[PDB]
Amino acid sequence: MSWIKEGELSLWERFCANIIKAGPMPKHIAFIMDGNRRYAKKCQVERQEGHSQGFNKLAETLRWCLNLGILEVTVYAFSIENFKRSKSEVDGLMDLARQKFSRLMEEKEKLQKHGVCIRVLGDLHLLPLDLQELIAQAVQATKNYNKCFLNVCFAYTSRHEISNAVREMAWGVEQGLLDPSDISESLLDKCLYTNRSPHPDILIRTSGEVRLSDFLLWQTSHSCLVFQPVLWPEYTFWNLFEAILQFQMNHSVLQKARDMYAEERKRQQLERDQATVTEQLLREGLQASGDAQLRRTRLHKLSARREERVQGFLQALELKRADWLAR
Amino acid sequence: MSWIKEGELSLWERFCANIIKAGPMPKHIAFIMDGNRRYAKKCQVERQEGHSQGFNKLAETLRWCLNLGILEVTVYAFSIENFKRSKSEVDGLMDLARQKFSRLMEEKEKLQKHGVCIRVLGDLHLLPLDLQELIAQAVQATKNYNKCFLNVCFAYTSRHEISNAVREMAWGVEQGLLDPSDISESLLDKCLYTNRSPHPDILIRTSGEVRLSDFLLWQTSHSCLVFQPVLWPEYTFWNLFEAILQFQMNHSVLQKARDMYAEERKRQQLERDQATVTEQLLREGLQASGDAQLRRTRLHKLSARREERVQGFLQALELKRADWLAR
Amino acid sequence: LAAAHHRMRWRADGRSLEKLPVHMGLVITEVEQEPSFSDIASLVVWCMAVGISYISVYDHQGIFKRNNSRLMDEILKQQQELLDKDDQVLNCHLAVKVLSPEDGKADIVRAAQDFCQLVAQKQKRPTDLDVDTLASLLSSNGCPDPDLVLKFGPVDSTLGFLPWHIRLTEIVSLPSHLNISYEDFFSALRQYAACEQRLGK
Amino acid sequence: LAAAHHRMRWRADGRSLEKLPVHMGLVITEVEQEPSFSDIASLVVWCMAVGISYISVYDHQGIFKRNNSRLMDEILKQQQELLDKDDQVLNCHLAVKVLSPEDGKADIVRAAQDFCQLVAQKQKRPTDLDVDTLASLLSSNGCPDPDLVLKFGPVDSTLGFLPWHIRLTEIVSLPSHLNISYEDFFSALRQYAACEQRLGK
Ligand SMILES: CC(C)=CCC/C(C)=C\CC/C(C)=C/CSP(=O)(O)OP(=O)(O)O
Ligand SMILES: CC(C)=CCC/C(C)=C\CC/C(C)=C/CSP(=O)(O)OP(=O)(O)O
Ligand SMILES: C=C(C)CCOP(=O)(O)OP(=O)(O)O
Ligand SMILES: C=C(C)CCOP(=O)(O)OP(=O)(O)O
Ligand SMILES: [Mg+2]
Ligand SMILES: [Mg+2]
Repeated sequence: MSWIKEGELSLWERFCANIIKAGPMPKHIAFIMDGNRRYAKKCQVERQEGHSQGFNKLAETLRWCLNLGILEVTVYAFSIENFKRSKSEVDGLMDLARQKFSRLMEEKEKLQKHGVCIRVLGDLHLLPLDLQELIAQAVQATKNYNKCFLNVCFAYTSRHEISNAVREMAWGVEQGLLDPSDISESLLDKCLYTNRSPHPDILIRTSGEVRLSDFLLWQTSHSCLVFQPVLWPEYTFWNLFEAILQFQMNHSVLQKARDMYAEERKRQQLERDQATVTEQLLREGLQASGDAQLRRTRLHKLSARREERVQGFLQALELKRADWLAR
Repeated sequence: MSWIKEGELSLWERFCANIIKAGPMPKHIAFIMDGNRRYAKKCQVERQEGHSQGFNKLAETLRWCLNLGILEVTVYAFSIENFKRSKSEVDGLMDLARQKFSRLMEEKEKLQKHGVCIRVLGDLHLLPLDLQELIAQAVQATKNYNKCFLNVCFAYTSRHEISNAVREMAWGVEQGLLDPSDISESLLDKCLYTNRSPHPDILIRTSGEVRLSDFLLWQTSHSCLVFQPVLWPEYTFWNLFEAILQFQMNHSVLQKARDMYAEERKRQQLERDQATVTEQLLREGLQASGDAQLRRTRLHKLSARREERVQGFLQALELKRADWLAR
Repeated sequence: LAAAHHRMRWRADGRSLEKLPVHMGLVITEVEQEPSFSDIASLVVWCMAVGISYISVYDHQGIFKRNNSRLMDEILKQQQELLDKDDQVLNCHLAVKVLSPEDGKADIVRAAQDFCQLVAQKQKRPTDLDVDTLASLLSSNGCPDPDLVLKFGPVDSTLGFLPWHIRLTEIVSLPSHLNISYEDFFSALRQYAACEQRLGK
Repeated sequence: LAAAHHRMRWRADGRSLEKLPVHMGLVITEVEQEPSFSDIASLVVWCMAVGISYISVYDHQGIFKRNNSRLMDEILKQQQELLDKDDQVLNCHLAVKVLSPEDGKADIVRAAQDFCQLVAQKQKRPTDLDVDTLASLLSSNGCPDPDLVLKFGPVDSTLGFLPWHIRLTEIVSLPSHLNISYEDFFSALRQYAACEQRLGK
């Protein structure tokens, strides 16, 4: 019962890996680990065994990722919506998480060996207090570790994460750390649970569903989406390989669209700021332009004072986030 | 009595010319032909002979220019202020101009040989009617000629030229051809008497005076200024050479300053236009920026409609300028 | 009167499905230099004919937003052909929205600015912004979320289409909207009708 | 009381010249990264001490215009040293103008816009704008034109300094304003005093 198998790639897996690694490779892949219960019914086994096998496949898939040089992975492990399942199944999932997390602690120091950082993202106050303590110990121990990153989304939905990010920024203006005008797409990005990682290059959902089910909606707006029919506990290296092949095919147009979005956003921001500086210069009676370069220094100070407030807000938010007596 | 001697450069003149022509050469030189009367007193000859010798030096200096590949020359020949001199001297200058101009007409077709375009710039309605007719015939005949350009500034001051340019633009808005907002530095430039030539690369004044005496004040704002002590009728190839040497030494910093001025002007114009588009968008209730790229097409149409009005105004002004029954 | 029969057939087609989308998004991932408004307009008219209440047209470059008049002109053209201009114009503007990237993340940021402004005016509390209140605050208002998105073209991405609203949208991909046929459009509807939505249970 | 003697000596120096400029321009053609406000301020203080009414400071890059406070601070510093702050401050702002390129051609264009606006309001005629009326219209107003310009540095150009106003300005060139001495400044004044102005006659 461990978080990552230790197997090396076979000849054909290794060969195909070398080939695609000549092209652009994803740095961060997100997985919606869907189909555990259908898998259990197909193999005529209990639902708890389908979920346990699902965890085993997660451990195996992380080893594939590491063997492919993909060093950050985010997985959907428990939705807030999944609290609506039967107590029998929910208790089974909570028990599984309790047994995998503690076991991570027994298997600790081996996490120090491979530099594995474990983060658990979601509205964790809805979990059993004992499970929160096991989870809290997890992030505490594996913080400051560098070689790879696993983000487990537990008691998570995207709407709840986006709502919390807005609440965080609202808390900022309530504390005098932020002006409501400082709120921006970049700032909301830095208030998500995922704020320590780049947006996923690939979002993979198994079992043939073509929906996102409230997962990383903000972060995957420009991610390559891969919907594969295989049920999660039957995921293979070749399913993962196919998803990466999809990513390489999309990469040129996708990075262009990503850059064009960013260039348009930064630009529309410049025009809003120039317009605001103009409004302050329409008032006070000064000129719209002149050799004195007045609007230029007003623009410089507007953004610098904005960046100062933002940097100060993020540090207080990070300190509040690291303020935990829960571990 | 002709407008340009036919002599070729001597060995040393020719040699020094080849050397400097390896560097940047002026395309347009302006001359303030000062010192004729002091020259006459120094040689113990009548003032009329000093001015006649002054004309001879103009003819010789134009040949030097042509031999140096400098194909446009502007000269200060008569100031409006010079009407305040004695009738004896003024009559002498008007007589000289009458005799040189008609003689240009007798020596015509030879102007067709060397493609010489003659322009006479100033408030010409202050001249004797006969002299206006001789002058009017001059520009009429030598229009459409290409190989070189001589601009004679007669009954001219810069303030009177700038005032006339503003009156021309004011006439434009009176006729519905211009909006008062269309008035710009570039448009005023295109309403000067000199609007068919580039600004002078060099402004030369002889006799040791270090003033401009109301000559080409707008056009020479970024021109290399050369004040030489020699009296005009004693001007030599080497005085002209020294002035060009001055120009080559200044050229790097001067063209940088010229370009920086132009970059700052075009830029301040962009900011005024963006501010105006913003004001129209503050009103009407629309946004300062958006994916619809609204301010972009408003900016495009603002300038295009401005350029259309300007192009239409200049054509009517040019037609009014070419509307002459004075020749 | 033949237009009444065509309306009857399309109504029967929509009614025959196990379920119909209330709000469909059309995400064009590749718009050509001369946009194919006629193909988009036909998709929109088919949606309205089969009984879909709302249609959102989307491209990442904002081409349809900057050509909104030409698009509605073509929609109204094809709405009359093979199917009181003011009522027809008003009904298309109620049912059809032309969207661009700024309707997604930028609008969520707009809502966050508005709400934080109330916090700064001591009129609301940070804890007052829950999931349901934020949804009310977006410029989607009472409009239902898209339940089906038809994604056209070679890009395997939603490209910034209403991220908040597509938490449960079914995303059906077709290769091209160009010369798109009613049968191909309806086959996409059959796929959505047969999908199983469990909502976490 | 030694400051009264210094004021007396500088007054005698200015009075001793055949003529003194009423309005001097200081055109700096090369401003260094750290501008030498102390050298400029000394030039300004010497002008005011010898009896020159107006001083215009100019550079093509607008550095002195964008550092106007530091410049006046240094002028007031040296005005007290070796020579009621509000009266001293007011008198320097009346006598000293810091100019940039926009005070030349751009201001003439401003005046042309203002006058053409009156033409468009049927309030003035195109023939109403003569030479004298345009001069009144510029933002120079009743201030006299510069009669002497001290041009410092290696550029043989006025670099856009008040083109309308320098129709008869004497332009005296010195190599550098850096560590400029009173003797060098006064020698420039002697040159201007000895110049002959004929006004076209
Ligand atoms: C993080 C950790 C240590 C453990 C939790 C992760 C594991 C092992 C399983 C995820 C639980 C769920 C609900 C997976 C979705 S498949 P489904 O249940 O929706 O099956 P279905 O789609 O109905 O076939
Ligand atoms: C265009 C043409 C055909 C003829 C006119 C051009 C000629 C020959 C002479 C220019 C007349 C004047 C006033 C020259 C200025 S020198 P000055 O008189 O000011 O002498 P000074 O400076 O007092 O020594
Ligand atoms: C932990 C996970 C993968 C939750 C999302 O899968 P769901 O099964 O709960 O999503 P739906 O199909 O019910 O929408
Ligand atoms: C035709 C010319 C060269 C007029 C300018 O010279 P002036 O002699 O008239 O100028 P001032 O010295 O009198 O100012
Ligand atoms: Mg499922
Ligand atoms: Mg003279």
